[PDB]
Amino acid sequence: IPQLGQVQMLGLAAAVIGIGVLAAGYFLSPTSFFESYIYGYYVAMTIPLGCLGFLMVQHLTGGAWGVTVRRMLEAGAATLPIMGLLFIPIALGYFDTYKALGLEHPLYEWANPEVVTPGGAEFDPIIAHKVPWLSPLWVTARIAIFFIIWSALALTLRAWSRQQDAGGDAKKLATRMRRLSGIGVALFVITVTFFSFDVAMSLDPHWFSTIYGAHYMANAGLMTLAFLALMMSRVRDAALFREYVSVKPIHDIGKLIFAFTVLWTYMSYGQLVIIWSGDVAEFTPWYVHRTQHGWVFVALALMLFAFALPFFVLLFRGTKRNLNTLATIAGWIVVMRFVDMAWIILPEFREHLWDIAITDVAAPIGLIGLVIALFAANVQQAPLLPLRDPNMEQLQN
Amino acid sequence: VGTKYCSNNCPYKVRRFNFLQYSDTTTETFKLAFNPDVTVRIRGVMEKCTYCVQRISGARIAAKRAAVQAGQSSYVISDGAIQTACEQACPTGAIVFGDINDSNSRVAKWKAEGHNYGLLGFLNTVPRTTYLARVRNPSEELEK
Amino acid sequence: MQPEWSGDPEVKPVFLAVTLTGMVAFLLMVWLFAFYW
Amino acid sequence: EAYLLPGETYTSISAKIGDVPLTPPLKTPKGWLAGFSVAFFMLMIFFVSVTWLFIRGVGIWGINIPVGWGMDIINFVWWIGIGHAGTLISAILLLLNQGWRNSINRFAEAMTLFAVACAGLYPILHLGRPWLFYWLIPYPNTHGMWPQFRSALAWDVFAISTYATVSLVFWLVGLIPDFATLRDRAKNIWVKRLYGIAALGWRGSARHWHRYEMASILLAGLSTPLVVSVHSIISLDFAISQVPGWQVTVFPPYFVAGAVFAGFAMVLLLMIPVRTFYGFENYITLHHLDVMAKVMLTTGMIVVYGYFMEVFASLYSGNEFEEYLLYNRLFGPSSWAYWGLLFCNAVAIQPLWFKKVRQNIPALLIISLIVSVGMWLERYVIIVISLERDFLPSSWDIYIPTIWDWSLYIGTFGLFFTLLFLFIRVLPMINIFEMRLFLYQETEKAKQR
Ligand SMILES: CCCCCCCCCCCCCCC(=O)OC[C@H](COP(=O)(O)OCCN)OC(=O)CCCCCCCCCCCCCC
Ligand SMILES: CCCCCCCCCCCCCCCC(=O)OC[C@H](COP(=O)(O)OCCN)OC(=O)CCCCCCCCCCCCC
Ligand code: F3S
Repeated sequence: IPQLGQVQMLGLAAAVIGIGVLAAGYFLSPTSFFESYIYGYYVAMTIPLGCLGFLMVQHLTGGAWGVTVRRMLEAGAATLPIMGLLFIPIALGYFDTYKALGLEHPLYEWANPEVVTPGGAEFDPIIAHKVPWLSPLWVTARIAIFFIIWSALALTLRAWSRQQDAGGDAKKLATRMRRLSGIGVALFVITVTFFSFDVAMSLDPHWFSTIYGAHYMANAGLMTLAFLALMMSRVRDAALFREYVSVKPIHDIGKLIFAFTVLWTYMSYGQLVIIWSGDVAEFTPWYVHRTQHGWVFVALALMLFAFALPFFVLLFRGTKRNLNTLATIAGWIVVMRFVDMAWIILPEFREHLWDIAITDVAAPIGLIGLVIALFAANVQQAPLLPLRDPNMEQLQN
Repeated sequence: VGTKYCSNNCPYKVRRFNFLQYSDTTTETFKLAFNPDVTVRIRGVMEKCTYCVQRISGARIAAKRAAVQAGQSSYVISDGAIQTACEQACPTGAIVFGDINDSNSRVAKWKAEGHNYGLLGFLNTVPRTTYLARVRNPSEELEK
Repeated sequence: MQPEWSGDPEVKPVFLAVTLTGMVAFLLMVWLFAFYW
Repeated sequence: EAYLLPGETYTSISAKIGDVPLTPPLKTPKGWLAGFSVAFFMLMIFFVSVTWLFIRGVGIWGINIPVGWGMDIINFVWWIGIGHAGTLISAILLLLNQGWRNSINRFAEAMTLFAVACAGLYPILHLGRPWLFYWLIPYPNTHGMWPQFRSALAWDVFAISTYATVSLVFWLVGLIPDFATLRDRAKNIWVKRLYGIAALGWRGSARHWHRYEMASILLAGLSTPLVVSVHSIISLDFAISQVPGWQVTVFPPYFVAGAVFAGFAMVLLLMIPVRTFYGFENYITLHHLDVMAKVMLTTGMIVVYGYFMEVFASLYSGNEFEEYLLYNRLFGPSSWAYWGLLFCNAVAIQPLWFKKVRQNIPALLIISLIVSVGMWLERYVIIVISLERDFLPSSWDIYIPTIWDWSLYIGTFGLFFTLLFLFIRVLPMINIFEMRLFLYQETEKAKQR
């Protein structure tokens, strides 16, 4: 409870710093504000969507780790309609609100008139081919639909586990949450793969990847697991984590952090070795733009500090059974996921490592601060760690 | 060893596999017709045209022998030194072969033309066999 | 935990024999496969 | 429900599981005799097909010059992919602390090894100079040459060899204490030495069990990323290639999911008879088959998602070649396999969402059989159809298999079923230990509530 208020205050201060420097970035050049907001919303959306999906994975796979962080996963899932309200500046960014707000071109090349209109000045046929799928009405309808399913999934699971505190729970209400999470896991996988497509992979419409989204799956899950381990360390003295939680779920969550780190580097290496070995010139410009002009050193620092050190440090028992050093690892993971999503998103509009403005730090820290503040408000409104539950006995082993 | 992966990945499908024993192993008259500067292939190995490399290797050895006989230590090979067989026998002269780094050669002057193009440029193969696009001369009465 | 052969007198010359096996057999493959042609 | 039925003691576990091996060989059941006779007949079909493959060459298969990888590579990917779910029960469920692996992991490891022996012949067999298979292995020669090591078949050789050796190692350490029980009950004097050196005199003990759980958990931790990578590399022998249907970035997780999907189908098809005919209903409950259908349903959704990713790659791209891929899969000459793929691996998997469909044994068996057949069809659609129509339309040709492709396929079924029948004869098919430990854990949960 009180450390939760401390981390909520820290997130609110981070959000205030972010909104101040983001408004300054609008004051200097609003296109830089909008592209930095694209990056900040993507790396802010790594938290609640992974929170939602991991809540549904643990409802499908009932574990002691899942009961340990069910309420924090439900708070992170509860922030989704506020993520819709934070999305809609982007929706203003690529719509007819262009030619206002100082934008020179719209935020996406399909939102551009000339690059998709027939008989226009540009008529780039790769982007003009996908004009039913990538048009402002279609993309806003798709993203709002995905928002509807995610908010329905998250709020229904949260309300059912809020009903779980009374009764009808040892066989009822958990079979209901099991069925809802079972259908929704497939729904969440396809909708957040398509969301990762429309938000990130459509920024350069010349390129595609079918492992994108699954790459975003692993990124969201590993950011989420490190976030969960980070604030699990803060609420150690909540008296109910001390009553029912031991270091065995801590070991389980550190184990899952290790597994998602290796799963993510497996996904990134899979995409890299597929595009690199089969040197076909529609897949290759993504990695040409990502090892040029200084981005190569970010790629090597990503390989050395977000895989090799996080893998090699997390082979051991202490740094998994112990919780403090697991929290330090998780903080390093969260920072390295920020750096990775910088490498994923910022080459599409920055073109240099030295072109990275202060807004590309303002928007991730600010929007993560908004995420953390709404999250820690959502943990406090309910009792954490659902005490009355048919999967309770795995905490007692 | 015959993996035939090399077939599946070459985007022009020009490689050929000895699936069975295709080479005439028995008939002595057919054994007399084989040119002994090229290997006669056994069952289970790949096949594709080597830029007719028996002629390239022979002209290379000839250039190096004549260079060391003079003592120049240079090894300069003539433009007309290598004529591949499917170049030497084309009656229209469409196939042109030679060195491309040397700008004086016929093939490098042909590849400097604007209608020179490589087949399937989007796969970053950078072909050495390139094509000149068929430039037609139709009349004003049947097309215009 | 320690192994059950940790306090045995055989643990010195057997584990010396594994390396004397290694430097005989591996060096024999080195002699045959690199220096024998 | 419960993963283990009550009324069971450690004497009852050792009696029921241990006495299916160490039966007198002349007292062996006649259903086993009939199945092994059928497997022996199909293994002779294997030997005839391999003989005519070696003598005449690989041209007895229906491969031509566009399709260099016909039905041989399809059966290779199918047979290697069957091993993923067996290793999943072997290692991944050991890592995730899953209580349903305790009766399956012996059968799962065994069919992983036998599917590996069936798969691993195909890289040798598809060469056409198969006696030079060791050239893909880095070995000291007088030539001084090396394997290329950037080819994906060069990764395949290391991958299948390491996977075969690790799955054999996991089988042997998983088998050492059951060897210790079977040595202790054999009642024939010479068979006690045979299971004795197999057990190495295991001497079931603390300071030996500590290293047992420790090495088994840790080897599960080694084999868990390993089978994912080995089936990623089986994907990568298409995924690094420049063919339009093969260069797909989703291929390593999608082939991993297809492998777990087809392997769970095979574990279904080969453990419903092991549950029914051999009286192991208490050890393999109905909740076992429920949770296994659930995991197959998970991997089937990820595979259907992979098909959607292929459809999205072909529609979203402005390239002509991906679009003609989708057309020739949908309306081409070999489009029958793609329609049977969306009937098999997509329509028939949506029954498994409902519990009564999962608990119904004949429905579960037949739906698993459609999973295996449509999984094979997925490998056909990935490999053969993309090799049929390529960049140059002059290099377009149909692929028709001969009788020898089907002969080799049926013969590899014979090798699989023969090795499975010797396994279920001489060795036990359920882990005797780790079921006694599962009995202990179940009664301890019944103690602490
Ligand atoms: C080949 C398939 C893909 C493999 C992916 C890796 C899987 C993760 C490997 C580590 C396993 C889990 C780590 C430890 C853990 O948290 O498990 C604990 C828990 C059960 O243990 P209790 O103490 O609670 O005992 C309860 C029973 N007595 O395990 C679980 O509950 C299962 C967790 C679900 C695993 C989710 C990871 C899968 C990742 C998704 C892969 C799909 C691909 C996405 C496109
Ligand atoms: C940010 C989120 C991360 C992304 C997640 C997206 C992918 C989703 C996959 C995870 C789902 C895991 C399987 C769920 C289905 C299931 O039924 O498994 C749960 C079962 C049920 O357990 P019981 O005993 O019946 O309930 C106990 C009641 N007290 O048990 C298991 O835990 C088995 C887990 C199997 C894990 C491997 C299969 C999933 C991954 C394979 C596909 C990989 C593709 C690359
Ligand atoms: S892939 Fe290589 S192994 Fe032979 S068939 Fe081709 S040269």
